[PDB]
Amino acid sequence: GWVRPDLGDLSKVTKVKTDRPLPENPYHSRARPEPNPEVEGDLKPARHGSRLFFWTM
Amino acid sequence: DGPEKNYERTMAILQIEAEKAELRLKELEVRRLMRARGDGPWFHYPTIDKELIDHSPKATPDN
Ligand SMILES: CCCCCCCCCCCCCCCCCC(=O)OC[C@H](COP(=O)(O)OCCN)OC(=O)CCCCCCCCCCCCCCCCC
Repeated sequence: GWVRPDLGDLSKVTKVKTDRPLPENPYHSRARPEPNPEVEGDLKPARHGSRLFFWTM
Repeated sequence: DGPEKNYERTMAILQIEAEKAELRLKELEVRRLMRARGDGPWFHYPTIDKELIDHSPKATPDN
């Protein structure tokens, strides 16, 4: 009772049920370094302007 | 101008120049720390963007 698969059958992506648990860290990754502390707040005008030498603005 | 106006105008001028002077010193020390530790918005030299990586299953399994 063996039926030959059709053209395109064997290239199908299929789903398979397994009782094996999905690996947790397949790449064996170390812990990622923490991100740089985010800078947040309300953008206020620069205090006393540029403050370049004598400039007052 | 009376002495009182010039006197208190001077205090206003000194406050601004003192505050600016403190900020100038603080910026030099912040710049020193940011450059040495790379943990601030300044001296943040780019690394490769990770959204460029393709995580799709490959032609072979071990990768
Ligand atoms: C350039 C004039 C001096 C000529 C001699 C050359 C001197 C050496 C030049 C090297 C640079 C030194 C300049 C020193 C002043 C710069 C620092 C400064 O002035 O503070 C910032 C200034 C705002 O000045 P502020 O104290 O806030 O006073 C406001 C008054 N309304 O904001 C600024 O920085 C801009 C001010 C630059 C000074 C010239 C502009 C003054 C506005 C007049 C422009 C002309 C308008 C009339 C147009 C006539 C058209 C025919």
